[PDB]
Amino acid sequence: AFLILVIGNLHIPDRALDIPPKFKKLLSPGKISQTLCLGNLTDRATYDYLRSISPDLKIVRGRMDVEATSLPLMQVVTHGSLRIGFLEGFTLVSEEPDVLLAEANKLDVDVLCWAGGSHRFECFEYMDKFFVNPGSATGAFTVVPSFCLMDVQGISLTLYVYQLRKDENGTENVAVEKVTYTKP
Amino acid sequence: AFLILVIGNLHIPDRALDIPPKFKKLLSPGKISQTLCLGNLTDRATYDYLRSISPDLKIVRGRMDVEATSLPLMQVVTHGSLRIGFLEGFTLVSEEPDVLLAEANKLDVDVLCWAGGSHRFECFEYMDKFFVNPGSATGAFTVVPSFCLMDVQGISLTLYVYQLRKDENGTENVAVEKVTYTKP
Amino acid sequence: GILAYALAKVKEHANSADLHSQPAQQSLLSLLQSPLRRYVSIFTALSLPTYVSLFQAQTYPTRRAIAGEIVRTLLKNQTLISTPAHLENVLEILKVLIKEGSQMEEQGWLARLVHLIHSDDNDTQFRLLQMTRKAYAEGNERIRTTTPPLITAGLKLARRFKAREHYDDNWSSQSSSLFKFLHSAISTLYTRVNGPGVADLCLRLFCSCGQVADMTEFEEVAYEFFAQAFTVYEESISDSKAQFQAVCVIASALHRTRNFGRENYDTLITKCAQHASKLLRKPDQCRAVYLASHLWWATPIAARGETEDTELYRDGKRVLECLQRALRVADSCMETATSIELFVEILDRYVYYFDQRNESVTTKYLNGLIELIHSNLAGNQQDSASVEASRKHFIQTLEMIQ
Amino acid sequence: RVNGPGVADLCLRLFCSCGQVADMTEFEEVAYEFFAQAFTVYEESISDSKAQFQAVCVIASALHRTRNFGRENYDTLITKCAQHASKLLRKPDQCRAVYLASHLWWATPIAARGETEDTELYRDGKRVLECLQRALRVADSCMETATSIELFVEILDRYVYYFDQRNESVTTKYLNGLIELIHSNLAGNQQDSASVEASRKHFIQTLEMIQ
Repeated sequence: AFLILVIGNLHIPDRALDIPPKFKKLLSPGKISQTLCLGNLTDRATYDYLRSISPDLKIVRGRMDVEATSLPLMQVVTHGSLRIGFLEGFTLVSEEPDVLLAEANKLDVDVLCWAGGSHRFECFEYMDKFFVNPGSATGAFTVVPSFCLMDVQGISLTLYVYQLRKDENGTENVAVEKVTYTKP
Repeated sequence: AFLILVIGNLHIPDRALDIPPKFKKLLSPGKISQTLCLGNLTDRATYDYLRSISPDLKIVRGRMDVEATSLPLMQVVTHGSLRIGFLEGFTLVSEEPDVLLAEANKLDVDVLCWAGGSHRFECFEYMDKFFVNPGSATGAFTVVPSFCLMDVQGISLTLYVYQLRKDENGTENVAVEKVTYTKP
Repeated sequence: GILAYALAKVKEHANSADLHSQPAQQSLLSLLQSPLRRYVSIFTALSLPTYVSLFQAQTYPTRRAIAGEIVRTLLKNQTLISTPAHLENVLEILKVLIKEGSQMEEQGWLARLVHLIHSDDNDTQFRLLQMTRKAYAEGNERIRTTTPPLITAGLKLARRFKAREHYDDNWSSQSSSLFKFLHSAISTLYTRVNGPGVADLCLRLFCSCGQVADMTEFEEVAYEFFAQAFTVYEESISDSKAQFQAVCVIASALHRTRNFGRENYDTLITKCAQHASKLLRKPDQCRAVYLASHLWWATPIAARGETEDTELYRDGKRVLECLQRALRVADSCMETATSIELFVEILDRYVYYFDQRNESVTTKYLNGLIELIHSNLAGNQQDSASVEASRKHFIQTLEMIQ
Repeated sequence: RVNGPGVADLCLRLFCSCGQVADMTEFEEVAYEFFAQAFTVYEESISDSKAQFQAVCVIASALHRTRNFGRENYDTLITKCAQHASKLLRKPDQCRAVYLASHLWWATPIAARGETEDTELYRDGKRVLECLQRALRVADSCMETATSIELFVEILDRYVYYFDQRNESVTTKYLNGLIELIHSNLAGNQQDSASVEASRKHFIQTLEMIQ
């Protein structure tokens, strides 16, 4: 149903270069419902493109994203009544677990997507929460670009994380793992 | 002959308030030849007035003078071939003798008028040079306002320092002392 | 044989039907396309250079349109691969590029190049690198975005490079030069007074490189640069948001860097914090101030100095003082609501230090805080969504904190 | 009251007046914040070379009859003023000051003290020399010579000050290196200049002057 794309690490056409062809294939307009974007675009053309994906670019700047095309720093979104959070992660100064958990409260958010400094692309449940770097998602870096199509059901999110692995499959290889989530 | 007014400490109508009536009497236009001004005016009206004194406001800003009406920081003037220097003194960070002497060289100046921090109004010959705070000269402060009418003869200056002392003479009391000067 | 041999001949003869886009041009173009279109091996054609010289007599609009087209196609995917020559070619063309009408996918161009690079020697790049920087002198107007892919290209290479040295050990040289090169270029750049966002960008570049300098060794050169980086933070950043992002980088950038000691630091720390304490944006400000605790912190690697030479930033005093100052932000609140959300937050933080073996730290304040949150939380109330929320938060927390 | 050009300058001078008055009068407690604020003004919101020129002379100076903070406040602050100073980009002014920053620790005088500590001069060489070395770095990064020498001389004049200041730590080897260096450039290279005449007058003055 809901096709909420969750995506990390980019900097186009910078850390993430092209749009991987499968991404190029994948991402046609309006179709995707919501883009939850974890900043550092860097580019505007690409910004126009984020728009071009879906009917929503849901936006929150990064610390390797300057100025603002019009960027709104943090934004909380509700689907169901999961407050599904994103920021590029900038607000941090400490990647430590309790911090992640805390952070979720400060913003009134309960699922956290962030981008790391060694440009993390790692998510794990720790304290019932997922602290999520969907990180690399387009070819960015500190190889698995990943982003998720998500179906958020209430406070709970079920994520099928689609992972793109360069492999001797001679393709951008999609491996999907589903992880299911409940917000407290 | 030359009526070069040398004047220190002001800030009008600030530290120095009014123009002392004798100053008011004293200073009519064009008549005075050159004004060597040691900054912190503060005022422009008064700037127009400095102009109004003589045919020359010879100007060099102070550190209790902001922006610039048009102010030229330091200026060296020659009369005879005394390079007669003034600045408000701002360039300093150390009132120490050898510093004064040095300073004279750096700017290519050989007579130094400056304004102090405890708003000095003191001049003495030390190392053949006069390091000069004609300081208070209009009612300013850290009571003797003083300024000089000077006749510069070459490298040498003879100063008749006119000193204004409030006294039970019931006047702004003029005491003149002449000090004679040679630049090396 | 056409190209010079009719066509150049012609071209000197006729500047008498002449170009920009007229049908002669068109023809010239089409013709020009003709290889290309047929091609799979356009390269000998750039050795045809009647052609080349002939680019001059094209308009810039058309130079891009074909040449660009070529780039673009080659960007759709490149045909054939390298030799030295092609670097040249690249350049000939680059010369068409940097100027050749004016100071538009030059990004996309940037990208190919940026790609194309990794397989060969130090030098190629260098030649190029060099050329290109010089080539960057031609702008003043699209640029902000345009220098960085190169920055990255080098950076990546630079790590890839860091990832190879035992024959090269002249990384130092390369670097040195390069950083210098870069630096020099960089100093150039800011100074190319030109831009909004300059500060932000430059900085991010400082960061990238600077940090790279952290991981790679060369700290020597760092403080000046860094001192400069901060300056940018002070002068020439100017928006709350811009700042918001940027200081997160300063802090963070500092956070995976660790080079300076304490020495550099006492001066610097007091200052960042001061700037921080000279920011005037409250939500953000307290959270950070208490977060400044983490600067000395055992967690982690950031909390160290190699001027000293290795390990955590042991000792309580500043850490608490930071919390006390964060608390001062709290103190100077007056507006309560946010104060509590924060207090709680601080409390969450308190739980962190409970977990951090914050030894020096004594319960009396923790007690004073839990009590204080409660006192406000309960002790006063009015119409708010927030009152509902506060309970949800309270609930969450209590389960969470153990 | 966002309003104004000159705001920074003025406010500052007011900070100074009052702040200093606060120095002479006792109440230092409240000072650093204010001062920290004062500096901010110096960093953001001043913006002209001249404006700055006057203003930092005040910062330095204002600091110079104030003395309240210690070293504590200072290490952070000193590195910074100097840094701003080192982040100014106006050369004549910049070196002279940098070597002048020596006076911050200096036995001359009252300014060179801290009451966070509670009384007397800012004893110890290291920074003082480093300042001269950095001033020297400005010299180093000169490349444009002429002004470099006028300055070198000037530094030399300064050297004479420290000769007089019992700059104990300081050892002749640099003084020697400087007098020699001034001479080397002074003599060793020449071209059409008024300045070449002047340099002699200066040289003359100096030699008599220095004893």
